[PDB]
Amino acid sequence: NTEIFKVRHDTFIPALSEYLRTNKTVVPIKNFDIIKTSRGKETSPLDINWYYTRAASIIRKLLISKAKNEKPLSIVRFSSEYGCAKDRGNRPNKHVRASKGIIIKILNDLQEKGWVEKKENGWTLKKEAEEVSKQLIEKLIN
Amino acid sequence: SEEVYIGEVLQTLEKTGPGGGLTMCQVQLKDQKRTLYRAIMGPIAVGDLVALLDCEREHRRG
Amino acid sequence: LCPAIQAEFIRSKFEENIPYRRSVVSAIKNIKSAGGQGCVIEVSGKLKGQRARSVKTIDGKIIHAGQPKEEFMRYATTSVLLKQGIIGIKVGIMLPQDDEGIKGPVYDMVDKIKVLPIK
Amino acid sequence: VKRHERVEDDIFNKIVKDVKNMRILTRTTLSERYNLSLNISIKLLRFLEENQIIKLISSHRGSKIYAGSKYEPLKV
Amino acid sequence: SIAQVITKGTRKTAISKCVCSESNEFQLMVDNMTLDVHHDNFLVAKIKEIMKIIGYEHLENLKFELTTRGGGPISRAYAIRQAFAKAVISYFGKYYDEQRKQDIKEQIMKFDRAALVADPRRVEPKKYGGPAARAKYTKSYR
Amino acid sequence: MNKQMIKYNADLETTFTVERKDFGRTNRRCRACFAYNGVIRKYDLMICRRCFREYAGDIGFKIYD
Amino acid sequence: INVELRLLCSNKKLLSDLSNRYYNYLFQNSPTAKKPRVLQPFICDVTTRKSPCGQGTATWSKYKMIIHGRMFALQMTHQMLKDSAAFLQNTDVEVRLTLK
Amino acid sequence: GQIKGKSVRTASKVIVERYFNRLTNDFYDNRNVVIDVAEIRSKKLRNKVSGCVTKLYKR
Amino acid sequence: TETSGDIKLFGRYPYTDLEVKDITLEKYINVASKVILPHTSSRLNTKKFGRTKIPVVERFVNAMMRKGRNNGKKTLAMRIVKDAFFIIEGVTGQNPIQILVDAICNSGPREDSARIGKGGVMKRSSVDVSPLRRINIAIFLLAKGVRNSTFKDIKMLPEIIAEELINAAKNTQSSFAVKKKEEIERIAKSNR
RNA sequence: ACCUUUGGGUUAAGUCCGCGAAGUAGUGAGAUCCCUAGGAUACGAAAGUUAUCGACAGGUGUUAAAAACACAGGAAGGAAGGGGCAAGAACAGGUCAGUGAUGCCCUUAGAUGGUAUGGGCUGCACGCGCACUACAGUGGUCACAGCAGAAACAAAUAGAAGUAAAUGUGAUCGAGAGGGAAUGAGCACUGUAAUGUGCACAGGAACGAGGAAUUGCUAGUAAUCGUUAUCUCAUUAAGAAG
Ligand SMILES: [K+]
Ligand SMILES: [K+]
Ligand SMILES: [Mg+2]
Ligand SMILES: [Mg+2]
Ligand SMILES: [Mg+2]
Ligand SMILES: [Mg+2]
Ligand SMILES: [Mg+2]
Ligand SMILES: [Mg+2]
Ligand SMILES: [Mg+2]
Ligand SMILES: [Mg+2]
Ligand SMILES: [Mg+2]
Ligand SMILES: [Zn+2]
Repeated sequence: NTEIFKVRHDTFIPALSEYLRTNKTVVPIKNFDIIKTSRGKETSPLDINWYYTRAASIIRKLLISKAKNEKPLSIVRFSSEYGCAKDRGNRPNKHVRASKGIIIKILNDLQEKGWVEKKENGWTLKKEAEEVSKQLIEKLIN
Repeated sequence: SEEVYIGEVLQTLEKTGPGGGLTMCQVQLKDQKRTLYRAIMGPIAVGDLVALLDCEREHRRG
Repeated sequence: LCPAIQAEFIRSKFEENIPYRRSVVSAIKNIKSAGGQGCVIEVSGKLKGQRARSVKTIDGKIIHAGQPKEEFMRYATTSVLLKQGIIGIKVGIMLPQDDEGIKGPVYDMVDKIKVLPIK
Repeated sequence: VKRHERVEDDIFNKIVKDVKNMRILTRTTLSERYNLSLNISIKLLRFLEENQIIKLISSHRGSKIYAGSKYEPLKV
Repeated sequence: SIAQVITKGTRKTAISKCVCSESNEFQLMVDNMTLDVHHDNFLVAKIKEIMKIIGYEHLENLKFELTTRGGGPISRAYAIRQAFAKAVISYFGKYYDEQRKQDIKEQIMKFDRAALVADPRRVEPKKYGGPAARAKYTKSYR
Repeated sequence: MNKQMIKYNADLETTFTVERKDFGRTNRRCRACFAYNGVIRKYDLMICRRCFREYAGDIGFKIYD
Repeated sequence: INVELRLLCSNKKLLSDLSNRYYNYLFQNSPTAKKPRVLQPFICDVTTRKSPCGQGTATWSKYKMIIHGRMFALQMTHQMLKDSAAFLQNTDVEVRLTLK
Repeated sequence: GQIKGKSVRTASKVIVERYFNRLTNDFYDNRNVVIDVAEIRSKKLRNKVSGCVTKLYKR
Repeated sequence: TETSGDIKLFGRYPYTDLEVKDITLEKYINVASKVILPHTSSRLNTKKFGRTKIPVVERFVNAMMRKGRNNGKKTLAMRIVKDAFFIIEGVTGQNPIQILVDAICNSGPREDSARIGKGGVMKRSSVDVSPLRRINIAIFLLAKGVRNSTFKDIKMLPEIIAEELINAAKNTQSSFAVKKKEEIERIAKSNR
């Protein structure tokens, strides 16, 4: 069954984030404490653990993609998902992508842990990454 | 002070005033013999009830 | 029924140095005799002096508006060079209705009503 | 005079005595009756709602509303 | 085969499809989420509104899945509400006596005709010489 | 024509060749009238907006709506 | 066995006549005959100002050319394909073939 | 601004003057009669004519 | 979630036993139509008295989508009024709905000033307002008072809504809307 | 010379109904055409598409005709909504810098003809027209979701074109933490050539809702919010056209 849809996103993304950090499965980019997520953003994130909320939300994008049986997700797709409206002085605001470097690092970390497999046209889940999510949800709803 | 008379509109006659904003109307008071002619400015339907401040001031032109 | 022929009959007569009036009158007769239900002819330029003008002629029925203009109306334009300048010629012809579809449309105009006779 | 960035002991004491018998109370009341800034009206109000001295009755987006000891709702 | 009907509901450029089926229990899913999990409350309010003018005993022993594409967040909720409304009437006409269909239809028609008929309203095309459908660019004199 | 230019490296002794890219108005002249302005380049037409409107009905374009 | 014949044309009346003619031919041979499939028309368009200079109220026109199309998918033997292809000439309609 | 006009009215009067034995109160009957008795190509015009014929008949 | 009963406003408020309490207004104030959320798309504006059939709190949220920048933000308006009803229900102790009804009743001016003179100069005179116009002006004034009050003041907007509506229902001088109703009626009388 | 005759009702329209020294056919209006909304018995085995059909002031109530309104059923109700086509006459209205369309005057190897390398068209005391961001809290910032018109997206470890945005929930900030103008030393991209564009860091101007005046807009309209496999286009949109 499509088990992921049974719980609310603003409870799931915070929940997994702790399981990640307590096992260090993803490691921060150099200068994560001062870098911005996009050229469209005004200031760096207010939470020091923003890198882990990215990791938690990336696995959610992949779980729902797997649930709906879509084509595999690309680095471009993820960059447009996290995009925003950039401020340009005296000109209309304009839609701009997220920066790729963060996303590339997360996907390469998850590859080394065996959580994400690279296909010829995108990235895909693996059995361990599915089962972690399954066993979390089964407690979390109860 | 809050004196008031309630009156029932029986007829409408003429669109009136600069730009045609008002309507000449015939009104009968609910608890007196008096029947008046008045100008009213909102949309009005026959059989409406309107609240007047005077029972005497009149628009004789009718 | 071909406006592109008649306009070249007109253009010829200008070079033959014949009055526009006589030339146009002849053209209209040819168009009507061949069965056209009407036509329009306009000549424009330095036609009778230093001040330019245009002269327009109408005969019979001509349609200007809507889809019935695209199926019944035919047009041509040409110009003749003379010592004083260029004179422009416009011709338009309204085709006859034709039940075999050779000379013009099979179906008559969309707005015409005809009521059948009784036995 | 400008607003303040502490709730000193004697302001704290009298606020407890004042919050009972008040009905609906909100961020502004603490900041417009007493001299506290918005950033210290939030923190004190959140504290009293953990202590069961007040009770929260709405929290939709940032708009947040509370009730004291002489509140009473409608009845069917 | 299991008793079923299918209906379609439209608002602006949003289109929705509802499938309705026999069940031991009342069940409703939208975007694969139940009413107690779904992330937009305007949708949930518009669903529970129509579910109360129809009697609860008329929605008993029945299951629903709603899918939708196009339009935007407010328009899709009304599109979904029409698709849901037409399913119950369709099922009653096909699988029960026709008097109960007529009874239910009087109640919905008394409440809101736009629950069973679609608004033919759409955006008007832009013309030249103005920013939008009717507004003109600014004329000047001196 | 794709023209070519010589250029020297920093030594001012070794030479290499580079190609000039065809861009701008210089090769996109109107096919009816040689004009450089208002050329419609879509659908591999290369015809100016003045010339287009007189020939459009011969090509087969129509104003439906 | 199978053939798919694309009749492509920038005139509607012609394509309607030629398809009716070919449909009649199909039903007269009676190989379990069927209608053509009406395809999504290709539409190429241009938008331009009317005046040859800057003067006046800027008025604009949209010209669009429509390429209609109809597909027949059909069952025939190779002789009947070779012989019937004699039908597919002297048309303003352009005609194309696919086979398996 | 829904006025039948001179073409429609002329045709309608010719119809009632000659087919009165075939018409009734009903628009749907009257339209079947004009679809037979007349050559009206435009869909909008045959509705205008049949509507005008019913009104004349009842007068 | 919260309830499985009958339809209540915001799922909270009773929606019954409601009185207008001015016979001049009766037909023009819809407190009949049971709706869970003050939102409808019902297309009545294209009709002769269809804007008088729209429900009361609906008319009241529409009044908030103003000052230019807030055009179209109808969700925001609902969020705002929801909170105000909590403040009011608490403060007053009665169905927020009867506060809103009484605010309208008091805040509409009964007599007004207008140009009457046709066949000459236009001379101003008093005139008498219809039922429908009277309520249209009431909403306008209640809204305008709220907007301008909040502009550069530290207080929260839902709180200002509760301040004005109570006072208006109670006919106090404290209401911006009530004061301006007195002004219009005094000037009308001056030109009588 | 010229007029076709008494100016009463109706429509958007000499559109029509009355009445007449006038009467008959036409152009213009309407009809037709194109798009948007409803409709398989056709086609397909994929789940859609297209459709010669459907509305006529037709029904009831309003006591000459033509008409209009108020209800009612109906996908759709008063030109169904929106475009497109579109009389006669005019104007010394605009364009010879669109044209191997063109009369006449002028120049024509020291060219007013071509070509090449550079510079200007982009200069700045100042008066005007049209647009774009604003003056905050019905706000700012962080993160998370999530939805178009439909379907095209090598790779990228700070960052250096792309598949919405308003918006939804939680935090935060607290009354010039609103605002981004002039400017510094940099880091890349397009190009034959930067003067053009992108990016990071500093810097932080006026402006606290606008005098006399003035411009559009009646419903999916105005206003708000983004987007162009549309046009310009090597690179450039604060412009049009969707
Ligand atoms: K001319
Ligand atoms: K202008
Ligand atoms: Mg900003
Ligand atoms: Mg015509
Ligand atoms: Mg007109
Ligand atoms: Mg006559
Ligand atoms: Mg027309
Ligand atoms: Mg001139
Ligand atoms: Mg210049
Ligand atoms: Mg700032
Ligand atoms: Mg330009
Ligand atoms: Zn050209």
